[PDB]
Amino acid sequence: MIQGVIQKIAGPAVIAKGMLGARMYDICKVGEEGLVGEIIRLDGDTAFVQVYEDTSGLKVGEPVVSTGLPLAVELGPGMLNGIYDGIQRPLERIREKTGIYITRGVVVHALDREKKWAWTPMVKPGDEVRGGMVLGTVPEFGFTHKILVPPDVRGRVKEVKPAGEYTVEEPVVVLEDGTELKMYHTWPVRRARPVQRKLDPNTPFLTGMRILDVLFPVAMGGTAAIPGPFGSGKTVTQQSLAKWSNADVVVYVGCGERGNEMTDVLVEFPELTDPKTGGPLMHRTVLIANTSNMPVAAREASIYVGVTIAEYFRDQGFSVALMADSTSRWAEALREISSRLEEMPAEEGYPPYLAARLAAFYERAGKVITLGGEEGAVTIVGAVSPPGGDMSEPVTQSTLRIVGAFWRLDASLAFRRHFPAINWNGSYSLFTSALDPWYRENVAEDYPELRDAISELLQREAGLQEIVQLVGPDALQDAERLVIEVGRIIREDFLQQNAYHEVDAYCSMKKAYGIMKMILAFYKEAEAAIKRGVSIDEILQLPVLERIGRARYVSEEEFPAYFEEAMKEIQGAFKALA
Amino acid sequence: RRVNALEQVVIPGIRAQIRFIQQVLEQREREDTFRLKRIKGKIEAREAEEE
Amino acid sequence: DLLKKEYTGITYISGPLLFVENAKDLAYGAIVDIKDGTGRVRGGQVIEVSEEYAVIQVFEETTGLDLATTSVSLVEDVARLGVSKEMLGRRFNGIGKPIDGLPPITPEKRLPITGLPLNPVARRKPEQFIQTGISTIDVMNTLVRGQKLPIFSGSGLPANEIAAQIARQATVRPDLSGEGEKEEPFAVVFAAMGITQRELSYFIQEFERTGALSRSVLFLNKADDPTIERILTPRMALTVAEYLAFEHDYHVLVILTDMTNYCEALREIGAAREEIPGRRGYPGYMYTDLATIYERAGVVEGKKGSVTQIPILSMPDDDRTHPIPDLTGYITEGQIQLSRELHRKGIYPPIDPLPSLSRLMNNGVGKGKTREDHKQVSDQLYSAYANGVDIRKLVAIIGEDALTENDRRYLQFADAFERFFINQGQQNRSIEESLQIAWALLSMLPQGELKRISKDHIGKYYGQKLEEIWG
Amino acid sequence: DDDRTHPIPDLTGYITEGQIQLSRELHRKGIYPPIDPLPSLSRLMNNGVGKGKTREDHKQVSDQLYSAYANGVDIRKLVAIIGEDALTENDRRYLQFADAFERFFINQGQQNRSIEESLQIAWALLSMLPQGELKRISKDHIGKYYGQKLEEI
Ligand SMILES: Nc1ncnc2c1ncn2[C@@H]1O[C@H](COP(=O)(O)OP(=O)(O)OP(=O)(O)O)[C@@H](O)[C@H]1O
Ligand SMILES: [Mg+2]
Repeated sequence: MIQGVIQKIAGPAVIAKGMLGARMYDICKVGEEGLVGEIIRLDGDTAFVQVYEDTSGLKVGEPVVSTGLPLAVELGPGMLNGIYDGIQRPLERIREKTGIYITRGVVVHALDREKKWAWTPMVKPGDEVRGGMVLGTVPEFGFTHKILVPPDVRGRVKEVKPAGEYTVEEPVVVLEDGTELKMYHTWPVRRARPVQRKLDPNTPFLTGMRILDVLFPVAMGGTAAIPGPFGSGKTVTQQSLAKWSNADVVVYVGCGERGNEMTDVLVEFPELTDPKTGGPLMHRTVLIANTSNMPVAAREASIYVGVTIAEYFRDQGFSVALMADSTSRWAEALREISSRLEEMPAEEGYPPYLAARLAAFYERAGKVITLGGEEGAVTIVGAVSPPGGDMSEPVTQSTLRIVGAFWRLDASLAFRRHFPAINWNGSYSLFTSALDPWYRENVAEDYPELRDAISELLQREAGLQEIVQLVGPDALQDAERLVIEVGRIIREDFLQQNAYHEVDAYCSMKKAYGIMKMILAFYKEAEAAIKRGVSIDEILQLPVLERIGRARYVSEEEFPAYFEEAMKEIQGAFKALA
Repeated sequence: RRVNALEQVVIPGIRAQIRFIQQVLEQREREDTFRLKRIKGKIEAREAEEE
Repeated sequence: DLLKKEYTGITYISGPLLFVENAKDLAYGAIVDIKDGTGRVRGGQVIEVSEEYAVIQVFEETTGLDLATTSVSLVEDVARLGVSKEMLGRRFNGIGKPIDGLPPITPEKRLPITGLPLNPVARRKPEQFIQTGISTIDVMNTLVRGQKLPIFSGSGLPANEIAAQIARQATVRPDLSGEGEKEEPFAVVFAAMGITQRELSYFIQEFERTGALSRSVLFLNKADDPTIERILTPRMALTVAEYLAFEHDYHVLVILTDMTNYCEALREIGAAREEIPGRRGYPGYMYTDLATIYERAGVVEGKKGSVTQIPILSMPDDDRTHPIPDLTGYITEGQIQLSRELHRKGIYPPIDPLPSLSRLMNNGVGKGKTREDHKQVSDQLYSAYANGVDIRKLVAIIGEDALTENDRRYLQFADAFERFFINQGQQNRSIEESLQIAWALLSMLPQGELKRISKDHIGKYYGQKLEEIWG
Repeated sequence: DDDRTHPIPDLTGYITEGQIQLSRELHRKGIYPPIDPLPSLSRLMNNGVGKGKTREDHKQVSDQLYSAYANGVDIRKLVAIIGEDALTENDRRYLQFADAFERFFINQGQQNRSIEESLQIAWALLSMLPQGELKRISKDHIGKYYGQKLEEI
C-alpha cells in the first residue's frame, strides 16, 4: 500500500508527504497510534488528511499508511439494539476495554464475530442470482433478517451451506466464479444504494401528535424540518416520534448534542413496549451518538452512517424512520474543515457547497421498489437550530428548498409553557392533498371538511385578536366573542398536548376526530343559541365546557363511551335553555 | 390610550429593527475586511517570493 | 484528428478544479476526457490555459482520482451539441445523454452551446398576445409571444402548478387579431436543475395526462446529480429551442425550473477561483452570465418561429432585494410575483398584482388586437386596488367605524377583487369573460370616480351587476 | 443588554439544561432575589421530584403556582394599556394573589428557608384561592395541606 510520513500538523488537519498514488476520499491510518483519516486534497507529493480523532501529542515524522478504500460500514445482522460511535464503533465494547473515558486508537469490530446465528437457506445450486436478491433468512428480535446479495454482484450459485448455526464471517453461498458471500457486506457511506423505481407517497406517517397528524401531515417517505431556538421542544418531539410512530425500524442520530439526552434513551427505552410488535422498544431502535465534546470531524461521518443504515434496512422491505438531532452541528463541522483548508467562505463563513450536501442528504428518502422486488420507504425528520431564532440563516434557507413539510416552533409559546409550541400560522405541509383518499376511507368521509372548518375557525380567531387587543374585549359583539372563546377552547383542548402524561402522550386519529366533532357541534349549538337571544355569559358558564377540556385525558379504550355520552350532554345542555 | 400604545408598543419595535440592521451591516463590513486581508496576502506573495 | 494525445502529469486535485502541467496544446474552453485508473471516464472543461499549466473544472465528482494513473485527453476544441428534428419526445440528462433507453440521436448539425448574440437589426417587435386563461395575467400583466416572463416564488408557493397550467392552457387568438389561420400547438422544452423527485413526478404526470410528451424535449438534472453539470443544461436547452424555432418554424416555449440552483452552482466555481464577490458572495460576473441565458429568446425578422421563456426562481426569505431576483429583474421583460398572504387565505393562483409587471403589454393590446378598452380598465383596476390597500393600513390603526363612505367602498372593492378576480381555481377563463368580471367589479365604484377611463367606454360598459356572473 | 439573542447566552442555552433569569423590573421595586419564574426553566426537574424524595405533592404545587402566577400577570398586564374597568372578583383575587406572591414567596431576602417551610409558604398562598380554582392539584393533597395562614406576617 501507499505509505508516507507526516510533515505538517495543524489542529485536526494533517499533511503527509511521500503519498504519491493515494486516491481521493480514501481511508488512512495516521501516526503510530493508528488514527483514522480521510484524504480531501492531493497536491504533488503531499496529501491533505482530515483526522476523525484527537491529534494532540503527534510528532512530525510518524508514518502514514493508506488502506486504499473509502469510508464504509458493515451491514448485516446484529445492528439492532445497539449504540454506535460516529464511525460505527460499538460503545459497549469501548466501555469494557477502556472504562468510563473514551480514548483514541481503539479498534473494535462493528458486528460481533462470536455470536451464532441460525441459518435457513433459500437458494439452490445452479440458480442465477443478481444484486438485492434474498438467499437466506436469520431470526432476530421478532424480525426476519434477510441476507442480501451485494448490489454489484452477479453470478451463478455453486454450493449452498445447509441449515445450521454459523457466525457472520462464515461463507454461506459460493458463486461459480470463485466469489464467496458471507452474512455481511461493506458499502461506502457516500454512495446512494441503487433502487428500481421511486413511488409517490400516499400513506400517512402517524406520529401520535394531534397538531402534526391533523393540521400538517407528512406522508410515508416524505421529508420534514423542525427549526426553533433553544428550549422550544425539538428533542422532545423527536423522542415522542421515536416512541410512538408506526415505523418498523427507527434510526436515531445524535450529532453534536448533549450526552444526557442520549443516556435517557439508553435507560428508558429497554423498559418500554413496542407499539406494534409487543416487545421491548429498544429492540427496533439503532442509536448513533456523537456528543458535543467529542471530536468535530466525526460529526460529518455520523449522518452518512445513519442514512446508510436506514437505506440498508429499506432494502429488506421494512419501513424506516430516520431522526437527526441537529444538522447545524454538521454545518459547523463543514465550516471548521473548510477554514482549515483556507477556502473562500460564503455567507456567514459557511463553505459554498453547503447546499449541495444538504440536497444530497435529503434526496435519499422516498418510497421505492427494491431490487429484490419488495416495497420499502425512508422518512427523514431533521431539526435545525438557527442562532437567534433568525430563520434567514443559510442552513434554514437551504433546508426549506427541498423539504416537503415545515414545522415552525415559537419561543413565545415555549415561555408560557404551551407545547408542542408549533406556530400554526407559519407552518405548512405539501402532503395534505395526497392523503385525502386514505383519510376518506380509513378515518371518516367528512374528516377533511372538519379539518378545514377547524382551520377556518383558527384563522378567524387570529383575525379577531387584533381588534381584541386594539379596542379591548368589551367593544366586541357577542358573535365575535363566541369566535374568540371557541378559538381559546380549541387552542387549550386540541392543539395542546403533554408528552409526559401517561395517557395524553399518545392520541389515535379517531380520538382527534371525536374531539373535533365535539368542538364543532358545540360551536354550531352556540351559534344557533345566539340568534335566539341567549346571553354569551349564559353560554360560557355552562358545565359542558369542562367535559370538552377533560376529553383529551381519557384513555383510548374508554373514549367512545365518553364521546357517545358527551354528544348527548351537549345536545341536552343546549336544549334545556331558552 | 393612544399615548400609552405609542409609548409601549411601536418605539421598541422600531428600536430592535434598527439594532438588527446595524448588526447585519457591521458583520458584512467585517466579512469584506477579511477578504481584503486575504487578497493583500495573495498579492504580497506572488510578486516577491516566486523565482 | 482521428487520434488524441493523453496528457499525463496532473499535479493538483482539490474540489471541482484539476491542474495539468504539460497541456499547452489545449484550446481555451475545450472539452476533455478524464480517465480514471479503473477505466471510468469523466468530463471536464478548460477554464484557463497557459504555457506553464492548464486549469480544468470537473463535471462529475472527484472520488477515486489519483495523481499517478489519471490522464487527460482532448475531446473537441469547442463544446458542441448534436441536434435534430427527431429528438422531440426524448429525454436527456444534464449533459445531453439519453436516459430513456432509446438509441442516441443521429445529428443533422452540431452547434456550439455557448450560442451567439442576436443582431438587433435582425430582431422584430413581439406582437402576438397569448391567452393564458388567467385573469390576473391576461388583463393586467399580458404575456406576448416572444417575451421573457419569470415567476417570482417562495418556498411553499405553488409556482410549478401555475407554470403547468400556463403551459396547458396557452393559446393565441387569431379571430381577435384577424389572422384567421388556426395556430399550431406550442412545442415545450423543459430544463430542470437540481429538481427533487416530488416536483419531477408531478411534472411528468401532468405532461403525460395532457399528452404533451409527443411535442416535448426534456433535460433533467436531479438533486442527486453533480452540481457542476448544472452550468451546461440551460445552454443545451436553449440551443435546441433556438434550432427548432429558427430552422423549422416551430413555436417554442421554454421552462426553467430553478435559476437559484444555477446561481448556487456558479457561486462554487466563483469562490474556488477567488473571484471578486458581489453583494452576498456571488461572483461579480453573474449579471453577464445570466444575460447570455435570458437574451436568447425573441423573434427574428423574416422568420415564423419564436422563443418564449418562463423561468422560475425562489426568493429565499421572500426577499425582492436578494441578488438573484435583483439581477433577474434587470434583464427580463417583467415578472410575476406570488404572494404568501394570499396563499394563506386559500386564494389560487396567489398572484400579487402590484409587484407584477409586463413590459411588452402595450404591443399586444389595443383596438384590433384584443379590445379598445383594455389598458384603461387595467389602469383603473390598479389605482382602485392601490387605494383599497392604502385604506386597509389606515383602518388597521384608527378602526373601521370612523370611515367615510368612500373609504368603505374602496375597502369593499378590495375584498371583492381578491375574492372574485384573483381567485379562479382551475377554470380556463377567456379574455372576454375576464373583461366582463373586471367591468362588473368597477361598477361598484361611483361613475364619476373613474378618472382613468374615457367616458365613451363608460357609457358602453358601465352598469354590470356581479350577481349575473357569480351566484 | 436585554438581548437574549446575543451569542454568549445563546450558545450557553444550546448546551446547558435550563436557565434561571433575573428580572430588572423586580429589582427596581425592591424584590430580592429578582428571579422571574416565567422565562426560567429546569429540564431535569421531572426526574428529581415525586414520591420518595422531597414530598409527593411537589409537582402539583409547582404547576398550580405557575398557573396562578401566569393568570395574575395576564390580569395585571391587561390593565396597563386599556384600563382597570374590566376586572371581576376572580381577577381581583388573582391580582391579590400575585401581589402577595411577589411580596412573600420571591422577596425572601437573606433568609435560609428550608424546602418544608417553602412548601408551607406556597400552600399558605394557595389558600387565598377557592378550592374550585385549584384545577392542577389532586384533592387528596388539598385535604391535608389547605388552610394555612400567612406565616410571614
Ligand atoms: N411536548 C412537550 N410536552 C411537555 N413538555 C415539553 C414538551 N416539549 C418541550 N417540553 C419542555 O420543554 C423542554 C425543552 O427541552 P428540549 O430538549 O425538548 O428542547 P430543544 O428544542 O431540543 O432545545 P435544545 O436546542 O436546547 O436542545 C423540555 O425539557 C420540557 O421540559
Ligand atoms: Mg435539543
